[PDB]
Amino acid sequence: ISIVEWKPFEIIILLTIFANCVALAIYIPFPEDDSNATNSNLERVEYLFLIIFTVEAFLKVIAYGLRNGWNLLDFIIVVVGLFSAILEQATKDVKALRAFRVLRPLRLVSGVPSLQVVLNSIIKAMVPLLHIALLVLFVIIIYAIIGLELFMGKMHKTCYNQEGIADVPAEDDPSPCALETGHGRQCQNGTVCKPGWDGPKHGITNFDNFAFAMLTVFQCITMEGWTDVLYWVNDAVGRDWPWIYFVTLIIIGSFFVLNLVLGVLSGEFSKEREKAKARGDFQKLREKQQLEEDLKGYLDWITQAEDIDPRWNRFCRRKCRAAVKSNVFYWLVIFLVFLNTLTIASEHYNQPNWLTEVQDTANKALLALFTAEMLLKMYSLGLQAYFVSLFNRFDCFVVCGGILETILVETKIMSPLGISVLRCVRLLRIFKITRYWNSLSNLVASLLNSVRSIASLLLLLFLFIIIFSLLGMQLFGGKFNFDEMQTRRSTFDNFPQSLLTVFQILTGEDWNSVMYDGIMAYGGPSFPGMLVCIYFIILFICGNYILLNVFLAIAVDNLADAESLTSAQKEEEEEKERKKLARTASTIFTNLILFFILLSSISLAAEDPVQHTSFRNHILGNADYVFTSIFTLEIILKMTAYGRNYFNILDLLVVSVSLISFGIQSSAINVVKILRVLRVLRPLRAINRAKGLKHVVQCVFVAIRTIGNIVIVTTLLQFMFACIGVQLFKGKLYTCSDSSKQTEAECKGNYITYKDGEVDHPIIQPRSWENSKFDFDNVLAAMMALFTVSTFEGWPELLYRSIDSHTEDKGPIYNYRVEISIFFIIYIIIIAFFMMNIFVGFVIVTFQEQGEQEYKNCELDKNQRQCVEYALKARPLRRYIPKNQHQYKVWYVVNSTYFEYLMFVLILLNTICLAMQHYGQSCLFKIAMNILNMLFTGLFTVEMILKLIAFKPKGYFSDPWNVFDFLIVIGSIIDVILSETSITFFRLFRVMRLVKLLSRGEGIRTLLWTFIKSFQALPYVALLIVMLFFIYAVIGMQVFGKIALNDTTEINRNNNFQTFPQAVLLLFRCATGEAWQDIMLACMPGKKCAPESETPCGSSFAVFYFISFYMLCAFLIINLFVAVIMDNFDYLTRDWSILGPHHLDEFKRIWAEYDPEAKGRIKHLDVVTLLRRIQPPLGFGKLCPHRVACKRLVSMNMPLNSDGTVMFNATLFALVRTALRIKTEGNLEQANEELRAIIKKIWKRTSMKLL
Ligand SMILES: CC(C)CCC[C@@H](C)[C@H]1CC[C@H]2[C@@H]3CC=C4C[C@@H](O)CC[C@]4(C)[C@H]3CC[C@]12C
Ligand SMILES: CC(C)CCC[C@@H](C)[C@H]1CC[C@H]2[C@@H]3CC=C4C[C@@H](O)CC[C@]4(C)[C@H]3CC[C@]12C
Ligand SMILES: *[C@@H]1O[C@H](CO)[C@@H](O)[C@H](O)[C@H]1NC(C)=O
Ligand SMILES: [Ca+2]
Repeated sequence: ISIVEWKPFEIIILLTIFANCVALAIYIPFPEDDSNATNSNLERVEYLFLIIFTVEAFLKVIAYGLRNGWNLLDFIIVVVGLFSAILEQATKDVKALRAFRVLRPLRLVSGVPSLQVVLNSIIKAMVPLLHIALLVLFVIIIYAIIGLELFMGKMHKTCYNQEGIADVPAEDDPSPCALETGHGRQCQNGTVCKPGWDGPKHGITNFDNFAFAMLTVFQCITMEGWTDVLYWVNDAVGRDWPWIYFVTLIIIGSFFVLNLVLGVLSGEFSKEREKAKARGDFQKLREKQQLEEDLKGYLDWITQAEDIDPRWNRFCRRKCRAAVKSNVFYWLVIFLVFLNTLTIASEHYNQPNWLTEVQDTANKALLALFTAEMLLKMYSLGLQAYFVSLFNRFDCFVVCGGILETILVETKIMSPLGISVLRCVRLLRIFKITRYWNSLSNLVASLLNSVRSIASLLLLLFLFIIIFSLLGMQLFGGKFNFDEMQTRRSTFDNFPQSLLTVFQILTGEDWNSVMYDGIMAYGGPSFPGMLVCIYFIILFICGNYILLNVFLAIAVDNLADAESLTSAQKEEEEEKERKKLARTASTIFTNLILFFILLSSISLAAEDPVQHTSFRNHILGNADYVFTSIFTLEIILKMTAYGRNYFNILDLLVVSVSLISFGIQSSAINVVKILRVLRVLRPLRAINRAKGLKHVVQCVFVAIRTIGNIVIVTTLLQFMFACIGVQLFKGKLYTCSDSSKQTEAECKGNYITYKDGEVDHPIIQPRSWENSKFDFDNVLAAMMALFTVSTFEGWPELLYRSIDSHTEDKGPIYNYRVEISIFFIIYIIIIAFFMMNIFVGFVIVTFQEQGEQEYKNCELDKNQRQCVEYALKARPLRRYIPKNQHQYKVWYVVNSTYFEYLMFVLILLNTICLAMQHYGQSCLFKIAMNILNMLFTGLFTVEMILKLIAFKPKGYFSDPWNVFDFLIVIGSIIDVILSETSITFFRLFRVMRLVKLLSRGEGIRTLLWTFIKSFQALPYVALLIVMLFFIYAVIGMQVFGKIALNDTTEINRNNNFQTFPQAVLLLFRCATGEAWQDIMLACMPGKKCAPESETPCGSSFAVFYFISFYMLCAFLIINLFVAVIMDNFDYLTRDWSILGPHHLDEFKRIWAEYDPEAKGRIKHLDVVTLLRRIQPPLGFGKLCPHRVACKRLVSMNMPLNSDGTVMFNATLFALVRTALRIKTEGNLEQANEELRAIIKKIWKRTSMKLL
């Protein structure tokens, strides 16, 4: 029967699996056992769909004898299917076994070759990202433990409305409180508050066990809701030290973790590109452009040659080609394109009559001219040369749709279809002549040439989303139905809704709000109930990983291809054209300031925001008189030395700010109020008087010059999508407070609202016709709504508000249109993913081609320079072999090999014992673990005082690791000493022993040490983000921070501008992108400000501030990331198979034990074991040392030394030159003169090394 396994069976089975997938798509879940007829038919169909697979699996086993992989997966799903069918038929378990129906499409996808190839590539790229998966696992442990020690159950009190126990009556957001003698949020006015409260968010988010605090740390690492946890641990424990946790976790675990991932991925992509460029795949596209380029001019030359004549086109063709390409024709077609985009853009909601008439009349008035232009350009270049151009076909489709829309104009449907927008791609005609437009054509060229691979990757990602949506609706289908009044729309009811929810979780936005619903639906916080968070965690991790692997591989590969194609094709432009002649022609003062200016900056930072009269703003009110005169005196001393450069103008302006703001008088409500803000230019004075700062600033400005093209393209697409969305949601996003009214006229007066859906507590509210927070009435409003969508903040609300829109000036209808989610999906895919990852890839490839473009073409490729420099900087190390007999014994006991395993397990059980402190622990449990902790302290002390007598009291302090362990130990015994009696601080050191255990491992140490040395190598890139934070903190503090701390808005006791640290925290929260739009709304003008300050408070500057800050912060962080990545790029792409510094390090570590001191004196017989202990890659394998290896080692000319006086550098260089780059005899002087040409100075230290 192994003859029907041919094509028909394969395609038949693929069709069966596809039909099974669609059957699962339809299935739809119902709350609590309900079902319609479709579910009563699909359960019948999924018996034939099981018999087919059973028949398939029955023949293969007795035909092929299960170990093929995907065959095994098919077998598991089949056997689970039969077991499920038997159980369902015999029981009248359903949840358990209908889940394998999502494993079924996996077996589907493992039938297509070029999807299996893509998955293999993804899995091969996943392998290097395992150390940076271990370090992310050993941070959510070290910080979970710390959270266990600090916030164990401290967040269980809440206001209770003293007058009876009742049930937590305190606003519609129960928040922790304190006992006054405590340090949290007092309920103040009455309302005494007592323990016995589930938790801040139903008990799912709290530091109680090692499970609820190994999820709270994960949420604060994915940055989606870390401020909400910070506030909950803030107003429950105090506001003094809860930030050193929640900011040191995100500047160590969410940026220095997202940095390594990007670096490794970029390195792997570059390495793969270099490995794939050798086959010559770039040549085919390289030869494709010229073959296409040299066709149009060949054809039109042939075309116009026929027109010159040897039937009466003596006035047609002459004014056909020389009139559509006659300059003015173009430059006026551009004018008409601008007219069309103005016509379509100049529309809003509730337009005037004249605008509606004119923008409707001009449509066809321009369409007729452009349709004529079609033909006028058609018979000029003919049909072949017209249709060959890809961009010509774009305008072809645009005009076709324009003359086509007068059929569906009868019943709107597409409305005035947003096709008139898409014509502004012909406004890039003006862009045509702009700098590097012949890379934008190359951009789309590459993105369309690699379209097959792009589509395969996108299809694999889409299949992943589909599978995790089917499983999502199987798990949480019809279970998000609680008695709570609201009807949360992030459910898993249908397939479109499940897809939208999965897409929302995949982009991170509110991924922790669906997780809480999933946990509360499957029981609650418990052992079996709180296990469904695994679904969301795996979804997030895998989705983000695949998003990176798709949208960054596409960007990096295609953009590097385009850049290389440009730099290799426009290069020959000169060598071909310019040869037109070839045929024919043939510090004290600087300190004295850098101190004063920065101290003035910190003086202007620590002011009093909210108060206009105080002592801090009087000490710092009259502080600036020493500064202002000495700052002005610098100009006076320097002015007469000359008679003007650039930064001196900035100096003049920053000093004239004080020179004028001292006086002004008169109108003391303005002008002083802008020069008060204009004092944020004092720090910028230091940019000129400090070298290196100019270097980094100029680098950033040249980066602006490089990425202006991408920025302009992104903003043009923003304008385009805003224009399409205007004709789609123009005024349809209105709603009333009462859902029973759907008209502004009807939505008036009062109506009854019931508290918490209780019919016995009616409260009168007014009726208000309120527009959405982010509407689409005009182009400008859509430009902000789409920006907020692209920031992945608040976009689900916009999606589920626009879904309910049906008609203009009418109320919403539940799920009126679900196909409108495609607009947001396409916008997120194209702008929020493609055009941002293309930005990042452009920066990465630009920084990678710069630098190493130094062209160190003194031969000596990029391994031997490092090998030679390491050979030069080398010496035998120190071993410290102890004397005095018994000291050698103690050192041997310490320096044993299997005692290290004992020392590692004594830490492994220490962390496990420490990480069991739950809440409400049995009294005996605490003391039982306390004595165990004391025993661990005793045993570790024993180890330290055993190492002291072994390594001598000197070497115990040399290695930082032993010093670090000593510091940890001595801070552990005195904790036991104070246990007889601050305390919270001293319980913490054991996590440092844990992080040492983390540090164990060669790969972890190499990666981390290299990245830290790279970060230290560039300290002038962090003093750009620091400057930005300083300037915007001061600006926002002076402008927007005077408002009252109203707990009902997004400005409260924790989020405000009323102090510099709090302003910095607010800017940090906006930088991480938590609620920046909400803070911008809260900074809108008309908010009542503090009564202590003498509703006019607020400003309209909020939009500019909170948009410019976000964009600039993103740019600066990306610049820092790319700088630190490209400083270590040499390590990132190394091909460890070839010789590397690690081999030399291990060679040195083996060699050092044979020399009591550094010296350089060796023995002659140690070579016998040296040739055996060298690694087979570095040296020789398992061959006998007394062989050709020794023969060639002695054959070469060693330096003229004694039997054993050869130095370490000489033999190391001999080994490295025999391993790689072998040369014939007589080339020793060639190496001698080469090492003095490009290599660094030897300082005449190779006198003996010459021979
Ligand atoms: C999605 C891929 C990994 C395949 C599906 C595997 C998962 C989703 C399936 C396979 C085994 C299933 C479990 C098996 C048994 C039961 C016991 C029942 O009283 C509650 C559901 C529960 C606990 C199932 C939940 C879903 C489950 C964990
Ligand atoms: C996401 C896929 C790929 C891998 C992870 C499998 C997930 C879906 C599985 C693994 C463990 C499973 C849980 C194990 C135990 C229980 C308790 C039971 O009373 C209800 C089902 C529930 C809550 C299961 C739900 C499904 C579950 C969370
Ligand atoms: C300010 O707070 C008071 C008391 O909590 C509240 O009544 C009022 O509505 C708040 N105003 C704003 C604008 O938040
Ligand atoms: Ca968010």
